Amino acid sequence: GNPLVYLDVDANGKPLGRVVLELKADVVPKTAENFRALCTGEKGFGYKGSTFHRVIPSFMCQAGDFTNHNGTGGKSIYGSRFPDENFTLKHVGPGVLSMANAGPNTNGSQFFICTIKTDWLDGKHVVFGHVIEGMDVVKKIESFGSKSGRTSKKIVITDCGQLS
Ligand SMILES: Nc1ccc(CNC(=O)NCC(=O)N2CCCN2c2ccccc2Br)cc1
Ligand code: NA
Ligand code: NA
Ligand code: NA
Repeated sequence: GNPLVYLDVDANGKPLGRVVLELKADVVPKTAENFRALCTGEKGFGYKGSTFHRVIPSFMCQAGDFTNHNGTGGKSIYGSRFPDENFTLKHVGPGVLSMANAGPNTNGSQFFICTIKTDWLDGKHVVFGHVIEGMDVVKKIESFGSKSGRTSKKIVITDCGQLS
């Protein structure tokens, strides 16, 4: 059915724990598959070793730029960018997993995990899953953020993959 994937996250080389995510392949199969394959690394690239580069408390934690590590890059398993699949799922609260973008039809690999309800993003960012377990780990990441988005420690996805 829907993939179950994980991210193992550290701060300055010290493990924070594991975030487990359900990917809603039943609703957004192309977007879920991109994220799933970027977690396993099976296309030869993906999230392992990349950072949460923008973390804003009471908003979201953003990651996935594994090419430039600064929020300007990333790429999908299909190419540089792929279309917005649909906007069926909404930003209903903390734990929502959604695609970052540079406007319409610019999904690549960057994504974010919400720490509040961000419904003002509905219809603009493609939601494709949610946190199953590890929201406390997401809160630890959040604690190293700032209003500017700059982190006070280097937040790295040390490992990632698929559980089922
Ligand atoms: N393929 C690709 C994808 C993205 C980018 C860089 N674009 C970017 O970060 N846009 C901002 C964004 O997506 N987001 C999601 C949550 C944080 N955020 C936000 C949204 C509304 C208002 C304030 C903020 Br902050 C380059 C290449
Ligand atoms: Na369910
Ligand atoms: Na905000
Ligand atoms: Na269009």
